[PDB]
Amino acid sequence: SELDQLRQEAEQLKNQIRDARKACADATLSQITNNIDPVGRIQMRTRRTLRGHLAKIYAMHWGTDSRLLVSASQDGKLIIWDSYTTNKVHAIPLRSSWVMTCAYAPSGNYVACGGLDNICSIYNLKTREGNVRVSRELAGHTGYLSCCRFLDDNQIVTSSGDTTCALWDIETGQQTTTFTGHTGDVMSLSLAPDTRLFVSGACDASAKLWDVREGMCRQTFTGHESDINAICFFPNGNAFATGSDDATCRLFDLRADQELMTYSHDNIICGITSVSFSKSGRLLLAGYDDFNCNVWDALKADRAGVLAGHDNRVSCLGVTDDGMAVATGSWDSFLKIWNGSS
Amino acid sequence: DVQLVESGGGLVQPGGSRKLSCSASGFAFSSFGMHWVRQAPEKGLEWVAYISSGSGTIYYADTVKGRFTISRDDPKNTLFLQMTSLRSEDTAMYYCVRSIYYYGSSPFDFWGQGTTLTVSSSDIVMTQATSSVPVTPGESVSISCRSSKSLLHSNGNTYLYWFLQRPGQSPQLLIYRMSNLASGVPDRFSGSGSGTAFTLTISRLEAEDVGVYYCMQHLEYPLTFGAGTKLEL
Amino acid sequence: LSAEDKAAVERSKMIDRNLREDGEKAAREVKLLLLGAGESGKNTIVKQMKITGIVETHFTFKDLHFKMFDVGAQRSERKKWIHCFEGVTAIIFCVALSDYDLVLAEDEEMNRMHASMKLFDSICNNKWFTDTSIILFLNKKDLFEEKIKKSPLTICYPEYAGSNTYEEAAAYIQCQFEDLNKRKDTKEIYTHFTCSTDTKNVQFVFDAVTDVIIKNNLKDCGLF
Amino acid sequence: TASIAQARKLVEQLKMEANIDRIKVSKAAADLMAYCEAHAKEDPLLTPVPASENPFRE
Amino acid sequence: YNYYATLLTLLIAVIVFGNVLVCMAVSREKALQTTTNYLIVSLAVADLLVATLVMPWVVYLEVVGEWKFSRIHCDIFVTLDVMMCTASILNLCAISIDRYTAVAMPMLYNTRYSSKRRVTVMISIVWVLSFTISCPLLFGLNNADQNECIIANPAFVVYSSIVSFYVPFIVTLLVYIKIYIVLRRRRKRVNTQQKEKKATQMLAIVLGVFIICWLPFFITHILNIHCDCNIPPVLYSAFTWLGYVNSAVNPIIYTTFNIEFRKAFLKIL
Ligand SMILES: CC(C)C[C@H]1C(=O)N2CCC[C@H]2[C@]2(O)O[C@](NC(=O)[C@@H]3C=C4c5cccc6[nH]c(Br)c(c56)C[C@H]4N(C)C3)(C(C)C)C(=O)N12
Repeated sequence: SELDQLRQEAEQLKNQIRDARKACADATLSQITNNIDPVGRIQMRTRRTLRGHLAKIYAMHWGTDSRLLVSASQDGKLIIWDSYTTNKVHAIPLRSSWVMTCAYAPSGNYVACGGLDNICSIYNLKTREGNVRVSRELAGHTGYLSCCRFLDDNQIVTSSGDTTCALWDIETGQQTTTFTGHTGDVMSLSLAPDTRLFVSGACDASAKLWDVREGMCRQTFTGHESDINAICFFPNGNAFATGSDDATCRLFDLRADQELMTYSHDNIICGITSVSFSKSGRLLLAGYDDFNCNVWDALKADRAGVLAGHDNRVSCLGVTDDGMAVATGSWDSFLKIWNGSS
Repeated sequence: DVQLVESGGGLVQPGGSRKLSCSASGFAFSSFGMHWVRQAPEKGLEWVAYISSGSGTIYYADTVKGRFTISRDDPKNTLFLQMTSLRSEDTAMYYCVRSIYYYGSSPFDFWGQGTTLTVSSSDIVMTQATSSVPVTPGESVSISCRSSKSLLHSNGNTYLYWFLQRPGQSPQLLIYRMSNLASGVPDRFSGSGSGTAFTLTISRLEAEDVGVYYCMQHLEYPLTFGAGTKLEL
Repeated sequence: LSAEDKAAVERSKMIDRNLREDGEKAAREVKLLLLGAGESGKNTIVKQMKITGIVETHFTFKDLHFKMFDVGAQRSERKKWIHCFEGVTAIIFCVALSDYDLVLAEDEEMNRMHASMKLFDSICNNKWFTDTSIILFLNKKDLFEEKIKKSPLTICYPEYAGSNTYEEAAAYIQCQFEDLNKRKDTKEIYTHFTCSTDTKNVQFVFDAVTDVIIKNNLKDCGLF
Repeated sequence: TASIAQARKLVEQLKMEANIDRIKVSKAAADLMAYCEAHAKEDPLLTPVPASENPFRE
Repeated sequence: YNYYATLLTLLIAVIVFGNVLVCMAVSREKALQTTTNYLIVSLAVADLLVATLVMPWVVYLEVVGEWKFSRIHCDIFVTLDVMMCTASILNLCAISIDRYTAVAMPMLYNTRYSSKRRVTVMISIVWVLSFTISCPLLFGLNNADQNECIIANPAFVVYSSIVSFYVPFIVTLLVYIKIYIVLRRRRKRVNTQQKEKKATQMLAIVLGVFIICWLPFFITHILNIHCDCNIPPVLYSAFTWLGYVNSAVNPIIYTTFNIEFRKAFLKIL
C-alpha cells in the first residue's frame, strides 16, 4: 500500500531526472575539443625516488608550499617528506598499521590519518616539543576510514566504510554533520577549492556531492558499473573525475549534472586506484593498478603519457598546488616524483 | 612547558676542570640539536659547540677547539660540557640552547637560564652599525646588521637569526631565517633586507621589547653573533 | 650545502636508522589473519591464546612474536580492505561445528555452516591469497559431539552417507572445507579441532606457521 | 517500518535534486575549456618549465 | 689438434650464454632479488670470470701445447684460474649453508634485514678466501720453467686443494644430506608430495653434477702422490675441462628448475 507506492514514485523521479540530462545534452565534450590542438606526448621523468618505506604505501597528500608531502604506509609509519632535498622531515610511529589514508593540513600544522582502526588520528606537527603527538583521536565511525581531508585547522571531512561521510570538529572532537546518503562503502573524498562542496564516490557506483553548510546530498551522479575508488576536482570546482574498477574514468560536471567524457582504453581492464588533476586541468593523472600511471588528456581522452617506473601497483598520486611535480606512490615502497622535462 | 636549567661553576681557578651539566625536561631531547653559547659580561655572544641529534656530527669553535668537549646522554636527557684548561677569557655565562633542523623548523627557539662560570687572576664577521640607541615606546625602530659574506644560499633562504635578550633574562628567538616569526612573538616584529645588509623593523615598541638585539649567521660554522644593539626606554 | 641542510640530512639519517630498525622488528613478528562469524567460537580462541575495527592481540609462545588481527567487527565489503592483508603468513579461520543445524540470523534461508563455507570460498580462492596458507579451527568440538546424537548431520547435507558418529562426520566436515580449496599446489589447509586446553591450540599455530615459513623459504631458495 | 522510513527519505532526496537548474553541456564545456586555455602557460606539467625555474633538477 | 679445439670453442659460448641471462634477470625482477638468488649471482659472476678471464687462455694453450707468453703472464693466469674456480666451489658451499639455514633455523632466513647481512658476509668470505688461496701463486711460488708453464710444486697443491675443494665438499655433501634428512622426515610425517618429490630430485641433481664434474681432477692429484706412479698427461687435461663444464651446467641446475625463473627465460626468448 505504501512500500510499493513509494517504490514506483522513486523510479519515476529517477526516470524524470535522466530525461532532463538527455535534453540538455545537445553536444558532448568530444565535439567542443576537436578544434583545439592536441596535448602531445607528456614525457615526465622520475626526478626523485623517495625511499625509506619498508611496506605498502596507501595514501599521500601534498602541502600548500608544494615542497613537503605526507605518506601513509603499512608498516605503521607516517612519514613527512621533503620532495626537493629528499630527506625525512618527520616519521610518526602510528598506533595502527593499517592506515588507509592521510592528508596534510592547508596551513601545515596538523596531519590526519585513519585506517581499519576506524579512528582518524590528527597529529600536531608544529608543536612546542620535539615529538609529534596526538591532538585528538576522532572516534564514532563504524567502518574503515578511506579519506580524511582537511577544510582548515578546525574542520576535517572524513569518508568511512559505514556508508557515511562526517564533518568533524577538531576542537570538540565530535561530528558536527554526518552525510548519510550512500548504500555502499565510501572510498574517496575531494574538497572543492572554495571548500563549500565535496563529492565522494562509494561502492554503490555513485558519486554524491554534499554541501558542508546545510549538510544534505545536493546532487547524485551515476553511470559507473563498479566501485568508485578515487575522485578529485577540476581546479574550478565545477567538475570532478572518478576512478572505477572497470578501467573507466568519467568526467562528471556539476552544472551540467551529468558525465562529459569517458577515459577508457581497450588494453586496460584493471582498477583505478587514484585520480588527480594538474593546475590547469588539461592533464588528468589516473593511477591504474596494472603497475603504471596513464597521463590522460582531460579534454580529448587521449593517453598523452605513461608513468611506468613503478614495479608494483600505484595507489595514491597527487599533484602540487602550483602544479610543478606529480608524486606517485606504489606498493613497492617507493614514492617516485615525476616532472616534465623541457 | 619546556625548561632548560644548567648548573655547575662559579668558582674555578685558571687551568682547572669544570664540568657543566644541562638538565633537560619537558621535551623530546633526542630530536633536538644542542648548542652551548657563551656571553661575557657586557659583551656579545659567542658560539661554543653543537652536537646533532644522535651524536653524529659535533662542531666546535676555533677558540674552544681541543680544550672543551661536549657530550649528551639521551636517556637521562642531560647535556654535559666538560671544560678543561680554562683561561682568563673563559669567564662568561653559558646558555644551554636546543635547536631543531628540518624545513620550516625554528632552531635556537628555546634557551637555557644560564650559569655563570668566572675565573680568577677566516669566518663570517657579523658587524652592526650602532651599539646603543635611545628610543621611546610606540615608534618604529630599525636595527641593522651587515654581514661580511652574503648569507643567501643556493637553496634560497638567508640564514640570519634575530635574538632578543632582556636585562637579567635569557635570550629568545623572535625572527628565524630573516622573515619567519617564532612561536610566541607578536607580529610587530618584521625582518627584511637583501643579500648582505640585513635589517630588523619593529612596528611598535612596548615594555617587553626593551633589550639587546643580536644577529647570528648560520650559513656555516663557527656561528657568529654581532655586537648587539642595546635599547634603552 | 648549508649547515641547516646538513643537519636536516643528519636528522633523516637518524630517522632512517630508527625506521630500518622498526622494520626489522616488524619482519620478525608473524602476522596472521583471523576470520570468523563472531559467534562461532572466534572469541573463545582469542581469550585462550592471550592468557570496533581491528583488534590486535600480541602473544609469544616459543621465541616468536605472533600478531593477530581480528577483523570480524567490520561489516563493510571485504573486497576494499582485504588487499591490505596480502603479505601475511597464515589465516586462522574459526568455524564452529555446532553451526550445521542452526540457521543464520539475518535471512534464515541459508544455514550458518553454509554461510561460513561461503566466507571460506571467498578468502581461499581470493587473488590476494593465492600463496597464503589457511589454518582452520573447528571450535565447538565438545558441543558438536552432544548435538550430533540428538540431531543428525543429514539436515545440513542432501548428499551424505549417514554415519551419525563423531569420528566420521567431523572428518567429512574437514573434507568439505578442504574440497573448497581450488589451488592445492601453492597453499595448504591446516585443520584443527579446538579444545579447552590453552597450550594445544597455540602449539598447532606455532607448528603450522613454522611449516608455512619453511615452504616460503624453500620456494625462495629454489628446492621446490 | 524501516523500509517505509528509508523509502520516504529516498523519494524526498530525488525531488530536491530534480529542482536544481542545470545548464547546457555546450556552455559548460566551453567554460571548462576556457579555464584550461587561461591557465595553460601557468601549468608546469602541460608546458615543461626550464631547468633553472624547475625546483626539481637531476 | 684443430678439431679438438673446435668443440672446446663451443663450450665458451655455452658458459657465457647461461650466466649472462641469469645475472640480468635478477636485477630486472624484484621477485628474483631474494636472499638465496644473490649467492647464485655470485656463482654466475664467478663462472663468467672463468669463461672470460680464464677460458680463452686455457683453450689457446691446448692448441699450441707450449706456453709462448711471458713468465709473468702465466703467474697471473695460474692465480686467476685457481681463485675463480675456488670462488665457484665456495659459492656452492655458501648456497649450501644458506639453504640449510632456511630449513634448520627458519626465523633467521625469513627476516629480510638479517638475511641481507648474511649475503654480504657470505660473498665477502667466499671471494676473499679464494684470493687468499691464490695469493702465494701470484708472488712466484709456481716453479715452472720458461718454456712450458704448469704448476710444478707438489707441496703447495696438496694444502691448497684441501681448503679449496676438499673441506667445502665435506661440508657441502654433509649439509645437503642434513637438508635431505629433514625433508625425508617431513615427508614421512605428512604421509602418516609433489613439492617433496621435486626437492628430493633437486638435492640429488645438485650433489650429482658437482661430483661428476669437479671431483675427478682433484682425486687424481692425491692418487698420483700416494702411489708414486706415473699417469698420462691427457687425464689431467680431460678432467680439467670436465670441471669447467659445470660452469655451463651451473645456471641450468640452480636457476632453470625453479618455477619463478622460468618466466624470465620466456621473456628473453
Ligand atoms: C695441479 C697440477 C697437478 C695440474 C697441472 C698439470 O699437471 N698439468 C699437466 C697438463 C695440464 C696441466 C694442468 O692441469 O693445467 C694447469 N692448471 C690447472 O690444472 C688448474 C689448477 C687447479 C688447481 C690447482 C691447485 C689447487 C686448486 N684448487 C682449485 Br678450486 C683448483 C686448483 C682449480 C684447478 N683448475 C680447475 C685447473 C696449468 C694450465 C696452469 C696446471 O697447473 N696443471
